[PDB]
Amino acid sequence: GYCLERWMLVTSDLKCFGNTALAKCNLDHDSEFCDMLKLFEFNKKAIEKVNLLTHSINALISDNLLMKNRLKELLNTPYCNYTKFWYVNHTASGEHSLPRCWLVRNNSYLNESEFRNDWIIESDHLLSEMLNKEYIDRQGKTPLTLVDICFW
Amino acid sequence: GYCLERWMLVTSDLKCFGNTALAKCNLDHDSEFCDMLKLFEFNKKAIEKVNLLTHSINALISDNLLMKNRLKELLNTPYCNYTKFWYVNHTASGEHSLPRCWLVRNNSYLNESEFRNDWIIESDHLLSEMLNKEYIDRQGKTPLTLVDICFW
Amino acid sequence: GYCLERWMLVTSDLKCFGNTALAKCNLDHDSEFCDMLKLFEFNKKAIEKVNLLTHSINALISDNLLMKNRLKELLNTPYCNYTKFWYVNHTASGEHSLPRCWLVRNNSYLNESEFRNDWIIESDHLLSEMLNKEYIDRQGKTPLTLVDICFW
Amino acid sequence: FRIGRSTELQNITFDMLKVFEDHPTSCMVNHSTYYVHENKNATWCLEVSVTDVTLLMAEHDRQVLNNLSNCVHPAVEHRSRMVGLLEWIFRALKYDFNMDPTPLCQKQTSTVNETRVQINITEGFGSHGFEDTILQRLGVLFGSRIAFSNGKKRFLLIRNSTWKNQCEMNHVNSMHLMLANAGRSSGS
Amino acid sequence: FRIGRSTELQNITFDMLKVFEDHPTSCMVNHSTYYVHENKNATWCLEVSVTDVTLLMAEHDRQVLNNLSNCVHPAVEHRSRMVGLLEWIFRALKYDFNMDPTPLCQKQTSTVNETRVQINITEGFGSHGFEDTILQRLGVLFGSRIAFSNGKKRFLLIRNSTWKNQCEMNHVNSMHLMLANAGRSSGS
Amino acid sequence: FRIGRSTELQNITFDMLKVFEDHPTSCMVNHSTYYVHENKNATWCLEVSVTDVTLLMAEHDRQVLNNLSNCVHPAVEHRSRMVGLLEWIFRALKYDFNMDPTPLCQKQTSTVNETRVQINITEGFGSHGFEDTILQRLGVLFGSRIAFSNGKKRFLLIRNSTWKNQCEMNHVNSMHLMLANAGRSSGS
Ligand SMILES: *[C@@H]1O[C@H](CO)[C@@H](O[C@@H]2O[C@H](CO)[C@@H](O[C@@H]3O[C@H](CO[C@H]4O[C@H](CO)[C@@H](O)[C@H](O)[C@@H]4O)[C@@H](O)[C@H](O[C@H]4O[C@H](CO)[C@@H](O)[C@H](O)[C@@H]4O)[C@@H]3O)[C@H](O)[C@H]2NC(C)=O)[C@H](O)[C@H]1NC(C)=O
Ligand SMILES: *[C@@H]1O[C@H](CO)[C@@H](O[C@@H]2O[C@H](CO)[C@@H](O[C@@H]3O[C@H](CO[C@H]4O[C@H](CO)[C@@H](O)[C@H](O)[C@@H]4O)[C@@H](O)[C@H](O[C@H]4O[C@H](CO)[C@@H](O)[C@H](O)[C@@H]4O)[C@@H]3O)[C@H](O)[C@H]2NC(C)=O)[C@H](O)[C@H]1NC(C)=O
Ligand SMILES: *[C@@H]1O[C@H](CO)[C@@H](O[C@@H]2O[C@H](CO)[C@@H](O[C@@H]3O[C@H](CO[C@H]4O[C@H](CO)[C@@H](O)[C@H](O)[C@@H]4O)[C@@H](O)[C@H](O[C@H]4O[C@H](CO)[C@@H](O)[C@H](O)[C@@H]4O)[C@@H]3O)[C@H](O)[C@H]2NC(C)=O)[C@H](O)[C@H]1NC(C)=O
Ligand SMILES: *[C@@H]1O[C@H](CO)[C@@H](O[C@@H]2O[C@H](CO)[C@@H](O[C@@H]3O[C@H](CO[C@H]4O[C@H](CO)[C@@H](O)[C@H](O)[C@@H]4O)[C@@H](O)[C@H](O[C@H]4O[C@H](CO)[C@@H](O)[C@H](O)[C@@H]4O)[C@@H]3O)[C@H](O)[C@H]2NC(C)=O)[C@H](O)[C@H]1NC(C)=O
Ligand SMILES: *[C@@H]1O[C@H](CO)[C@@H](O[C@@H]2O[C@H](CO)[C@@H](O[C@@H]3O[C@H](CO[C@H]4O[C@H](CO)[C@@H](O)[C@H](O)[C@@H]4O)[C@@H](O)[C@H](O[C@H]4O[C@H](CO)[C@@H](O)[C@H](O)[C@@H]4O)[C@@H]3O)[C@H](O)[C@H]2NC(C)=O)[C@H](O)[C@H]1NC(C)=O
Ligand SMILES: *[C@@H]1O[C@H](CO)[C@@H](O[C@@H]2O[C@H](CO)[C@@H](O[C@@H]3O[C@H](CO[C@H]4O[C@H](CO)[C@@H](O)[C@H](O)[C@@H]4O)[C@@H](O)[C@H](O[C@H]4O[C@H](CO)[C@@H](O)[C@H](O)[C@@H]4O)[C@@H]3O)[C@H](O)[C@H]2NC(C)=O)[C@H](O)[C@H]1NC(C)=O
Ligand SMILES: *[C@@H]1O[C@H](CO)[C@@H](O[C@@H]2O[C@H](CO)[C@@H](O[C@@H]3O[C@H](CO)[C@@H](O)[C@H](O)[C@@H]3O)[C@H](O)[C@H]2NC(C)=O)[C@H](O)[C@H]1NC(C)=O
Ligand SMILES: *[C@@H]1O[C@H](CO)[C@@H](O[C@@H]2O[C@H](CO)[C@@H](O[C@@H]3O[C@H](CO)[C@@H](O)[C@H](O)[C@@H]3O)[C@H](O)[C@H]2NC(C)=O)[C@H](O)[C@H]1NC(C)=O
Ligand SMILES: *[C@@H]1O[C@H](CO)[C@@H](O[C@@H]2O[C@H](CO)[C@@H](O[C@@H]3O[C@H](CO)[C@@H](O)[C@H](O)[C@@H]3O)[C@H](O)[C@H]2NC(C)=O)[C@H](O)[C@H]1NC(C)=O
Ligand SMILES: *[C@@H]1O[C@H](CO)[C@@H](O[C@@H]2O[C@H](CO)[C@@H](O)[C@H](O)[C@H]2NC(C)=O)[C@H](O)[C@H]1NC(C)=O
Ligand SMILES: *[C@@H]1O[C@H](CO)[C@@H](O[C@@H]2O[C@H](CO)[C@@H](O)[C@H](O)[C@H]2NC(C)=O)[C@H](O)[C@H]1NC(C)=O
Ligand SMILES: *[C@@H]1O[C@H](CO)[C@@H](O[C@@H]2O[C@H](CO)[C@@H](O)[C@H](O)[C@H]2NC(C)=O)[C@H](O)[C@H]1NC(C)=O
Ligand SMILES: *[C@@H]1O[C@H](CO)[C@@H](O)[C@H](O)[C@H]1NC(C)=O
Ligand SMILES: *[C@@H]1O[C@H](CO)[C@@H](O)[C@H](O)[C@H]1NC(C)=O
Ligand SMILES: *[C@@H]1O[C@H](CO)[C@@H](O)[C@H](O)[C@H]1NC(C)=O
Ligand SMILES: *[C@@H]1O[C@H](CO)[C@@H](O)[C@H](O)[C@H]1NC(C)=O
Ligand SMILES: *[C@@H]1O[C@H](CO)[C@@H](O)[C@H](O)[C@H]1NC(C)=O
Ligand SMILES: [Zn+2]
Repeated sequence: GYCLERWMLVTSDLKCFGNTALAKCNLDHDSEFCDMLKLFEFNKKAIEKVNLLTHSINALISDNLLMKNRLKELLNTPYCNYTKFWYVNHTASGEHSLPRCWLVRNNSYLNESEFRNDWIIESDHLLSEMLNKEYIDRQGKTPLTLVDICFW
Repeated sequence: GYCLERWMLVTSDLKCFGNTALAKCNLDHDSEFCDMLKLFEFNKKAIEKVNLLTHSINALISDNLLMKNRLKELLNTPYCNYTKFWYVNHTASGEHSLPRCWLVRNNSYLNESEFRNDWIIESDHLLSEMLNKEYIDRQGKTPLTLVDICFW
Repeated sequence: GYCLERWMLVTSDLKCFGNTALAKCNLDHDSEFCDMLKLFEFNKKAIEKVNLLTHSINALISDNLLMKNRLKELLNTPYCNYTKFWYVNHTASGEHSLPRCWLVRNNSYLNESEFRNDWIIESDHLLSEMLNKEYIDRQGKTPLTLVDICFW
Repeated sequence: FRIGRSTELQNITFDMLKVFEDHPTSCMVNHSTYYVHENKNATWCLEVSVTDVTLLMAEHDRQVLNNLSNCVHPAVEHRSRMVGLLEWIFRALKYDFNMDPTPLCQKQTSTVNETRVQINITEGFGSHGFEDTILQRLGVLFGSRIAFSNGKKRFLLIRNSTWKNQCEMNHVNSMHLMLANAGRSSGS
Repeated sequence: FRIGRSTELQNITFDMLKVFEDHPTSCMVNHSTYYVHENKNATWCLEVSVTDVTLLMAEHDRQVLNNLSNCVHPAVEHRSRMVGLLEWIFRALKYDFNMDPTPLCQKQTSTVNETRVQINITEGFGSHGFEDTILQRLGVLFGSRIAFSNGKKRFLLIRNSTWKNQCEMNHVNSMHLMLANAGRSSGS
Repeated sequence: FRIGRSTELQNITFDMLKVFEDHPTSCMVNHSTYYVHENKNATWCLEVSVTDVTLLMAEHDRQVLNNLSNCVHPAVEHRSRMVGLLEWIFRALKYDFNMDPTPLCQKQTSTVNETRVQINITEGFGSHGFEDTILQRLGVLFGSRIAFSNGKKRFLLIRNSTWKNQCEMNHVNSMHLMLANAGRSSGS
């Protein structure tokens, strides 16, 4: 999948996200992580002289999502400040979910328990997804006619 | 699922819509019902003093959908006036489709026959959905390897 | 599905796209073909006197996609100029993919090899889709309970 | 409504009162007369009308040139809210004071006890299609079909009046009004 | 085109004429010379050029201050349409008459039979980056690579001319022009 | 973090420095004091403050009427960039110079070495809700909660100062600032 450059992150490590998780970016409109990826891709392809970031900032950043997060910040509600994103990673297989924003309250990152239900169920979905892609992969290769012959 | 308070509706009854039907709101951009739900949720969380409705009215209401409905109204074409929404309910099980707008012509609500094909086929989908979630639910729990063992 | 009028195209032939391929327009936001289809449908329904194209041009044409294509054009990058669209057709069955833009460089259409990887997988995907709809169609009609009875 | 032996067609009707009680709203009396109301309890309103009668003249009345606030008398108790609602209406019309025709408002010593704001939409006074733009904007804002109708003098006139429940508020009109005025504070 | 033994690659080309016959369009001659056409059958047009020649002077010519329509002679038969198309161009440039430099247009007693509107885009006349903003806007509107090129005097000049089929119309350019002018009436 | 026997909770932190090094950014010192910085290496900045004491008077200072660039002294080396950043701030506030109150800037012969731009946001000076609009826009732009607080004189003042690392760079604030200024050239 798409792999982030060293300067993009602060962990001094290589982080490559698979295309399976990143395929959800196009459908989703509430994912700040996908907006961050779009900004980083635009910046990277611009770096490798006129800067065109102001022409495409609307296309890369959702003003509605940013406004919603700012309004949550102003009301002392947990909000996304577009810095840290958490994801569930299946260590044995390497499959992972699309990263989701780590919320902030009182200028402090939200604790893991305070959004436990967010990453419990998410983790479940990952496993379910890992058990649902296998059926689709087999169904993609083998037609329904072959299964009908086996029945008779 | 999420339900609407007594003041939200005019039927003086409690109406809970399940998360299965409401999950289609994020993908759809032509659903006026989802826009109304977003407005009502914003209003509710604001009620429970500065009003921030003008800051988020763009995020809650799609200007393009509203413009399209207004243009349909101006051309004496059936249109959504954001008041009444119809849905298909499987009474025995309680599962239901995402509510869709009840169209209006000549300042009069569209009659049931005049959009019969809209709710015949929709109803079919509901049944098909109720027959498609069962396969996915079983596939989510049981891996493909277990099915392969049963074959041999 | 939706049939394009003779005046819409330049091939002097009837081209009808099935609803299965055109159903992807609502979810996709990077499809210039779906924007062109929306524009053509609006103009057709206007033809069959006040022109309302300026009121709905935002709702029919995505400004962000147009901006992205223009910025690609300015940077001497392959881009869509909203004229020619390619799609993969299964000739024996008639099923086809959603048309995709034929990119342009140096005022010249991209050659078939230069986006070969684009129309290989798409073709493959089409076949996979033709092998995945059959499973869903059968699952839509037959409930999971009937399959359980056959096991025992 | 029974679709089949195991399926029922059901509906819900929304109540958008509490959402839009405290925000500007508008409604149509007829295709030429519209009313804009600051909030539900306001005792005044501003009507917008397409007229064929010249009510203000350039030789006698004031040009609106970055001083729309002056068109309301200083003694009006709701003067600030009236000027605000006038600005809300002008934003709802997508009015461009740089290129659109200069509006007129009543003279400072006017005997009549209402604030007039007159925009000349006669053909040829503005650019080509300016009057069609204004009428189509009225159709978008209030649901008016006046743009879809059959070169005499016309004017868009906004005058203040007392609220007499002339028309019932329309929350679709409220959404159009608020969308044209995103970011402007409202609601008390 | 054939992909595999059971599939083929094929294409469709759209015809965008009837959609954009009656609406303003634009065309690029070269990276410095552009034409805006009010519609397909119009015998006039508006040329937009990036020039290094001072054509109008503040000491001799009129500056546009809420009176752009005065820059077209009253005797021109398409005067209203020309003023409208000029407004369409200024609105497509995202021009802000409040903070951007004041445009100049020709004197009333000018001998040349041209309506000329001059915007000074020389570095230092406006705020920093104003000229880059204008050139990049030209690139967005017409497909210009002029912004992507190598502090002398520059001007954006909009003059009127007779339509001579100087280019072929571009419906992508038309789409950009219409998107920048949403809500303004067009099409006859 | 270990969610279960076969899964883990992992996170990534982004570094948005290189994305916004060359673009205008802003910072909050407290809920009344903000700083806008052209780029990382600029030695000057503009602070925006909600103040309760008048610094400029209509009797002694200059009204901003299509001549904001005059408020910066011609001898300033970054004059063009300063005027540009002032325009960036005014666009970020969604200021409408046609209907919003006229800003004041310091007199030409001012002894102080600051460029002051004063907007009167006292209740009643503008239309109803104008001050709330400005304070809520400040909250949107810089994250200020000043609008969410408890009719004396109040002003929004933009002055210039030397960059002393008054804050830390905030890229959310940069995103808001650039979104309000789409199409305006930046980045060197
Ligand atoms: C918003 O602000 C604008 C200006 O920015 C105001 O418009 C001005 O209003 C004033 C006051 O009514 C007008 O002044 C009067 O104009 C006439 C002479 O003006 C000459 O110059 C102007 C150019 O501005 C021409 O348009 C005009 O044709 C004339 O050539 C006379 O009618 C008046 O004279 C009066 O005063 C003099 C001395 O003061 C006396 O000797 C006379 O007897 C008489 O009493 C007067 O000077 C001014 O012309 C207007 N300007 C414009 C450009 O229209 C708007 O009124 C204001 N709107 C609101 C709502 O406040
Ligand atoms: C729609 O908009 C219009 C126009 O803006 C409003 O009409 C104005 O209404 C105000 C009150 O709200 C009027 O002002 C009042 O007028 C009266 C006096 O007027 C005379 O003043 C002197 C006296 O010789 C002369 O010029 C001449 O004879 C005038 O007729 C009095 O009722 C008021 O004065 C009293 O109150 C004030 C303040 O409390 C005190 O200072 C005074 O001493 C006195 O006690 C007041 O001045 C104003 O004239 C109207 N404007 C016009 C243009 O006619 C409508 O009210 C508004 N309608 C709605 C529904 O919003
Ligand atoms: C759009 O509208 C603007 C104004 O809103 C017009 O610009 C004005 O144009 C008029 C007419 O050409 C100008 O008037 C002339 O200006 C000179 C003197 O003006 C003094 O004041 C202005 C301040 O406005 C200063 O800029 C200027 O330097 C001067 O200090 C003289 O050249 C002219 O004098 C003529 O008339 C007098 C008597 O009327 C005679 O004695 C003289 O001999 C001579 O004939 C004249 O007064 C005015 O200055 C312009 N204003 C501005 C602000 O620029 C635009 O022309 C108009 N545009 C269009 C397209 O219509
Ligand atoms: C691009 O834009 C330019 C500038 O706006 C246009 O040029 C103008 O064109 C109009 C016609 O469309 C010209 O007006 C005509 O000029 C002629 C007379 O001019 C003289 O007028 C008096 C006479 O002594 C003097 O000032 C001087 O000698 C002038 O040269 C005549 O051809 C016309 O008058 C006839 O028609 C009118 C109306 O029908 C009648 O009232 C008259 O009595 C007479 O019969 C007319 O006045 C105008 O002068 C031009 N402007 C400039 C600045 O030169 C272009 O046409 C336009 N082009 C396109 C393609 O859009
Ligand atoms: C942006 O541009 C605006 C105008 O477009 C400028 O505002 C003007 O500023 C000038 C000074 O720079 C002001 O001129 C002075 O005004 C007074 C008289 O003006 C009368 O008319 C105005 C109407 O415009 C009224 O507001 C005012 O009350 C008066 O009735 C006097 O103080 C001054 O007189 C000086 O000159 C005369 C002769 O030149 C001498 O005899 C006097 O002794 C004295 O030296 C002077 O004329 C002008 O009034 C302002 N106009 C407005 C509308 O406010 C802004 O300053 C400018 N901003 C920037 C940042 O450049
Ligand atoms: C924030 O914004 C403010 C206001 O815009 C800026 O302050 C201005 O700074 C400039 C320099 O950048 C100042 O101009 C300089 O002033 C000095 C001379 O001032 C005197 O000028 C005459 C002399 O008698 C009298 O009017 C009076 O005594 C003045 O005090 C000199 O330092 C400079 O002149 C020298 O340089 C210039 C150009 O190099 C040469 O032409 C001269 O001959 C000479 O060598 C220069 O003129 C200006 O006065 C300040 N404005 C105000 C209103 O005070 C800040 O710099 C800015 N800050 C930041 C951080 O951006
Ligand atoms: C609103 O705008 C309209 C349209 O421009 C103005 O009406 C027009 O006024 C002009 C004069 O200013 C009239 O021209 C005159 O007409 C006759 C001959 O036709 C004659 O009196 C003169 O020789 C002159 O040419 C013009 O006919 C008239 N148009 C219409 C359609 O009536 C009107 O004055 C403007 N009103 C306001 C209040 O601003
Ligand atoms: C368009 O804007 C440009 C940029 O401001 C203007 O050109 C500039 O004009 C000024 C005078 O107004 C010139 O300054 C003069 O330069 C020399 C010394 O360098 C000398 O004559 C004077 O002492 C004065 O300083 C400036 O050089 C010049 N800039 C350039 C790049 O040529 C131009 O006048 C404007 N044109 C119009 C039509 O508005
Ligand atoms: C900024 O706007 C405020 C709000 O309008 C201005 O303050 C107001 O100034 C007026 C006079 O222009 C004051 O009215 C006067 O008040 C007393 C009686 O209350 C008396 O001196 C006079 O009879 C007159 O009515 C008004 O009280 C005052 N409001 C407040 C809240 O202080 C202010 O002048 C403007 N400042 C600038 C720099 O533009
Ligand atoms: C997002 O919020 C986090 C904290 O929730 C910010 O991280 C802090 O940044 C400051 C500097 O401003 C450091 O001193 C702290 O140590 C950081 N805290 C933690 C817990 O890491 C982060 O800067 C915020 N990002 C934005 C764009 O506002
Ligand atoms: C949407 O349209 C319906 C009718 O199609 C409107 O309902 C009517 O409302 C009026 C009051 O305006 C009542 O007198 C009628 O009895 C209602 N008719 C029906 C059939 O219920 C409804 O108000 C419209 N909503 C909007 C926002 O315009
Ligand atoms: C999109 O690009 C194609 C070429 O890549 C353009 O097609 C050319 O159009 C010109 C006329 O301008 C013809 O002379 C050429 O023969 C065409 N070339 C080909 C290969 O067909 C097309 O016009 C462009 N469309 C737009 C809107 O710019
Ligand atoms: C937020 O948390 C901080 C840190 O504990 C605390 O000081 C503050 O009172 C809390 N509440 C608010 C409203 O800031
Ligand atoms: C956060 O939760 C962890 C357990 O997940 C707990 O050990 C820790 O003390 C909590 N931190 C705070 C600051 O409450
Ligand atoms: C719409 O229906 C109403 C009610 O029957 C009728 O009066 C009217 O003529 C119809 N047509 C139009 C165009 O309003
Ligand atoms: C609406 O359709 C129903 C049947 O579904 C019919 O009984 C009724 O008369 C129709 N109403 C009108 C007004 O035509
Ligand atoms: C683009 O291709 C054309 C046609 O071969 C060629 O003339 C030109 O040099 C190429 N490059 C650019 C940057 O235009
Ligand atoms: Zn979407």
